[PDB]
Amino acid sequence: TVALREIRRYQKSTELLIRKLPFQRLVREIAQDFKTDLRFQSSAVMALQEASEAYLVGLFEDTNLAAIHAKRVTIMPKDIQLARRIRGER
Amino acid sequence: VALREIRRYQKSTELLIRKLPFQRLVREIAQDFKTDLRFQSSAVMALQEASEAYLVGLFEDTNLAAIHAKRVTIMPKDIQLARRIRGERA
Amino acid sequence: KRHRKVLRDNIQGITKPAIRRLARRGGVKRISGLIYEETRGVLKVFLENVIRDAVTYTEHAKRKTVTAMDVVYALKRQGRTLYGFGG
Amino acid sequence: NIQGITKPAIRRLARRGGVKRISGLIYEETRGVLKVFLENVIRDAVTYTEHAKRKTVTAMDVVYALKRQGRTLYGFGG
Amino acid sequence: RSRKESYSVYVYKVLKQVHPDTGISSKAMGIMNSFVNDIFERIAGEASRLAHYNKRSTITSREIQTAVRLLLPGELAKHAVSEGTKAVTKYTSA
Amino acid sequence: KRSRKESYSVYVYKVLKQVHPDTGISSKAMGIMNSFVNDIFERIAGEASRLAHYNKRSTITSREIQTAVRLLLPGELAKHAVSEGTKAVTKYTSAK
Amino acid sequence: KSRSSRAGLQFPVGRVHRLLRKGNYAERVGAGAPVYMAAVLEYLTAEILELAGNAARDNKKTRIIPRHLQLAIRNDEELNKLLGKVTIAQGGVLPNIQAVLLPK
Amino acid sequence: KSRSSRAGLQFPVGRVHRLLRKGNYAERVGAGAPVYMAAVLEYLTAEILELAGNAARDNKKTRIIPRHLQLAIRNDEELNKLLGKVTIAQGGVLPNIQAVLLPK
Amino acid sequence: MEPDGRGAWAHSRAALDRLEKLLRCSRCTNILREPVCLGGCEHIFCSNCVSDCIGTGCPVCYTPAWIQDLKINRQLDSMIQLCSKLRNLLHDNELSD
Amino acid sequence: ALRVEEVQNVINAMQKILECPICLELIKEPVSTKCDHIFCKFCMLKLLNQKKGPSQCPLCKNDITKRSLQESTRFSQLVEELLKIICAFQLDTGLEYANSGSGSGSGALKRINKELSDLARDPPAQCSAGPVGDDMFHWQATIMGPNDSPYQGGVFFLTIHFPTDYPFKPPKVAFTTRIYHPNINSNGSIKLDILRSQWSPALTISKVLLSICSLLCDPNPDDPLVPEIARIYKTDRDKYNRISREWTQKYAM
DNA sequence: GATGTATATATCTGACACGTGCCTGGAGACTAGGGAGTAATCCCCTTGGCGGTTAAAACGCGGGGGACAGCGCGTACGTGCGTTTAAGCGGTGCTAGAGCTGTCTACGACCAATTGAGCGGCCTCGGCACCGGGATTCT
DNA sequence: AGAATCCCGGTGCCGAGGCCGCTCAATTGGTCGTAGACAGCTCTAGCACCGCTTAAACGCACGTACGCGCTGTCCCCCGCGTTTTAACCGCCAAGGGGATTACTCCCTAGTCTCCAGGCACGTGTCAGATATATACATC
Ligand SMILES: [Zn+2]
Ligand SMILES: [Zn+2]
Ligand SMILES: [Zn+2]
Ligand SMILES: [Zn+2]
Repeated sequence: TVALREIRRYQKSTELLIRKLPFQRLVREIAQDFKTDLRFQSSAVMALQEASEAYLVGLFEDTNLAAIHAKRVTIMPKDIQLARRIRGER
Repeated sequence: VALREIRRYQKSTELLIRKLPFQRLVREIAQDFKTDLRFQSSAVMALQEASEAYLVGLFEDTNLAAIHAKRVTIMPKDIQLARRIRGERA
Repeated sequence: KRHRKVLRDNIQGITKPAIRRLARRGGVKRISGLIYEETRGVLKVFLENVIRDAVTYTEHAKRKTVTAMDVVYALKRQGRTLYGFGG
Repeated sequence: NIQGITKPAIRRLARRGGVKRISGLIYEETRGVLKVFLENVIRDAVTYTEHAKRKTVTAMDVVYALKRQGRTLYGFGG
Repeated sequence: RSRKESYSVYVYKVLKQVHPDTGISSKAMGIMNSFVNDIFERIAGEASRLAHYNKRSTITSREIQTAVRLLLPGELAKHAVSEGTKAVTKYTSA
Repeated sequence: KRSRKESYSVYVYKVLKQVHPDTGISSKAMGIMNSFVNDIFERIAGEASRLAHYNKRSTITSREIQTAVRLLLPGELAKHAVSEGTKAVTKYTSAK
Repeated sequence: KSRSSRAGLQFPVGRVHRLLRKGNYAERVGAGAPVYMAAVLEYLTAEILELAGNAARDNKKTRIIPRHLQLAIRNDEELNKLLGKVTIAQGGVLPNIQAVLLPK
Repeated sequence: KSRSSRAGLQFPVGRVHRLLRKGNYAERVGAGAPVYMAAVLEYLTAEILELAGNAARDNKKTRIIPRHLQLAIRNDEELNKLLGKVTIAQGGVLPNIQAVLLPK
Repeated sequence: MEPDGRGAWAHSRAALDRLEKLLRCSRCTNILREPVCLGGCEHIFCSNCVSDCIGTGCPVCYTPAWIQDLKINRQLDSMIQLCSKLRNLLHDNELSD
Repeated sequence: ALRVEEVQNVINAMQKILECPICLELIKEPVSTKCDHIFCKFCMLKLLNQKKGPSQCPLCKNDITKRSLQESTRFSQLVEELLKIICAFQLDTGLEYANSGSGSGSGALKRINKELSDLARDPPAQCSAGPVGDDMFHWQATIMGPNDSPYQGGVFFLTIHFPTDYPFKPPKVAFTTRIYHPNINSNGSIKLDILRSQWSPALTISKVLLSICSLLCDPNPDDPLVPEIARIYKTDRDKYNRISREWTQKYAM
């Protein structure tokens, strides 16, 4: 019963769901492999974080469809791979 | 039997839809925009090639969806899913 | 004007064997009997989108013939690129 | 270092997406998917920055990087 | 100044003539600025491509009609074109 | 009464022979390669044009083309394309 | 009087003219080109704002926020086809739970 | 000499230059621009033809056909990303049967 | 008929002509039996008038419409039949007394 | 009576044509749509603004949107002149131009009074109906069961209470007798598919009365009024039809 | 009955609606030139219809593999609880580089003049398609 | 032993591979303008740091809604043979629209001059966010 309460509560909101600081750390750890001594505008990090969450949320919406298609409720590694492949090749 | 058929149809480069009935379909649709509209014979060929390529790509994705569901036979439901993820009708 | 237009269910020109062959190329082993109806539906919509644009380009050029170039541009507009008919 | 994206963080994203149940194995896969996405966007964003001979990645560089991948953002001045 | 100009002043005017009871938050305005520039580019983009595809050098209202019909889905184009032709008609007569 | 389209078919032949001196290419296959060249051309010219606007420049130079390639080609394909590009320019510029 | 005034438009026809020229979309830009375009841009702006307005009323608010712009886009199928590749900042998602996940 | 000769390229540096200006991509085109571009077009052309040629040899053919151009692409991860959205006329498909469809 | 009635009778007659005035071109000279309307600008067409708007479009106006935007409005079909019926009914009553 | 009925009928027919699903009078604010019939701006916008998802056209099987609608223009002009003709009509024949459409101008009463007046001239397609006598918002009807039903040959009596916003919002449909059916309450309340998310001005007294017998033909156990019956229909289906038939023979009315 | 969601209010902390003065792109009015608009020629190539051959689609039947509906077993999550964890907030202080301004110069648009690398069509073989028979899969 | 995938040798089709002759577009060299490269400075917004706050995340134990595999029964799909349709080849003619030229003159580019519509900035109201007490609608 809780999952349904949470789905409604989160869909009604707009805030970013990933904690901002640890997200920024991830960005920096990736960025260093392209160029050293890079700096980021604080708004740039937000832009990137927002794009990232939007990507994953959309992916989860499609993944969920794949899961119910298979007549299951729980999201499996198999379901994300399928949804990702069909989308990935478009 | 079907597996041999798959190998042969994947290998060949021939158009799988008969040319005449396809051209009729193109005209049947095209006439809804303008009357007495002509086509270059090459234009129809180009369209047919794109058309077959489109459906084959869709079937490849459809097949994967059915496999995911632990089925071999593809259903209309699987086509709809593939289109839903691709975003053709969403 | 003076066009002997023919209004028919020409979608039926795409028969079971044709769809079956396409599905085989896609690697499908078994096909439900309901697929044939669904597939035709999908194809019609796809063609409508491509043709609509190809015609639109033709109208712009003040031409009465849809050329290979117009089909090709229409496909690019739809986000799909075809090689071999254009230049 | 990717562990910065916590299990609850993933769950929250999944909930917004309408997921009722989550397999515990998805978390590792999800992080993998995210890692790839960011690598692709950042690679492009850095490239734009280098082109301009700047050492700062601006919001506009992220936006352009995303436009090229078919994911346009609004609200960042692009 | 060198800071890029926006359409926030025009978005206000449009809203007031449509839904006068409400205002626009600054963030919402930012979204609208991207929207206008996004659509602007798409239409201008197609108008450019058409000029090349049809071996022409000048973009006129005619090329734009085509570009709009290609970009805006469904019935949206029909209304958009109507407004376009009306504006041109009035402009021409003025 | 002159062609206004032209093609790259003559250059495709030359490149083909350098890689496979004993082979040939059909006219249909040639149509594919010709389109390919124009497709890539447009993509590179397209990104280079965008870079000019995004960076407040009115001129496309070898720098923009180089960047455009890094954006358009994936992975190691880009790595080689850039190398071939810089080599050709260096030789050309020094005239050696 | 301005071009926008003559055309009965709110959008800056004069600016559109400048943008089309500077943007190098073509060697030349016709007099009726920016007029027509401004009308289209304004029309689309009006469509999205009208819907955003209604969204504000639904939430008993008198000010448009990013969420309202997205709810407007997402509910209208036509806009979804046009902006299906666009993410609205702080837009969240359109509420939706599938029947298979609900109580029976 | 020619410009392509000085660069040591097979592609027409001179025509590449003309296209960059004719296509109105920018107000001006740098002298080093068409040379760099020509080199890249050549490189990519060579990569596809080389692989297509290899496909022809495997099938005991001498002349390249559209299917070989496509197979070379489908068998190349770098090219699948580059030309993933491209359809090659009469290319057919890359042979593929899933294990789940086979006898046990 | 009375001073107020006779005025009204003449009005109703004139009103019918004004109702019909709505369907006009250089050739749509009267109320049409099978009028074709174009969405987005009206400009109702004669029985052999729509053929020209299909070929080229409206004169001067030239609305860039598709052939699917052209159709006969059923509501006009019914209203038109009634306006003809009323014309005759009004005239007969005026003649009779 | 100098052929005044004929003049009256033709003029009244003009109004009948230019009349929406809600209004039973000449439309004063007409808008055109994709399909061939005119609606009011106010009436259609209110329908489209309901949270029912995409709405279907109340006068045909096609759909409706806010977009694609345009000033009826020609029809707006017809309305103005037709009103001027009515002015003359009162002097030409001196007759009414409405079937007792003299109720409250808010429409709360005029609409229900006018529909009942028309009902008397043109009763429900497959049944009889009229007023109860308590108010103009309380109607009765007698309906016989269609052949395709366990209720075949049975006859039920209705007591329907209409709201002031009818037919924009659904009426309180009720039977005076309890019927063995998933959608029928022991207190008589009826839950039809058409009375909730599918309710619209499309539905007239004839259609509503027909819908009730249609539901008897094919019950809907999803969110029932009487779960104790709905469970049987949903699971067994045939068991329900047999019991309903036996019940009908004694309690149909 | 026992929790949790919308209701109406007080409070108040930033963000929005408006107004003031500056100046930078807009509009006004004129010349020059070249883009595309019209008329008129004539050459493909599109449409339509003719028959005949015969490959592909359509019908009906056998019967067997796959779909899927129900059963029962096992455990991989979901729910709550309690204990730390570092994410978020505010404030401080340093300094690297983003952006503004001004100067000068490689180098790019443009023109006119020379000429040859590729275009378009014709002559000459040589790589594939396909017939007809054989052996190797391969079920 | 049966039926479908290749190979081997042979003729012949028609595709492409090389060369003739011509001329647009490539190349060269010179003039002048300015857009970009560079140097040089201000002070904006970002980096790293500290300490306190408390919502978020970690880890654990209970037990049960779901996932997984197995059995059994239904039907509707695939393979086969036979009949019928109309897909396709090759041929014929008419004739409608495409691409082409050659002249016209109307529209847009570029030029300066001068002005008020939008920009940055600051002031003062007030709209939404938080938290409390109010009663119902769910679970
Ligand atoms: Zn007419
Ligand atoms: Zn018109
Ligand atoms: Zn009404
Ligand atoms: Zn309708």
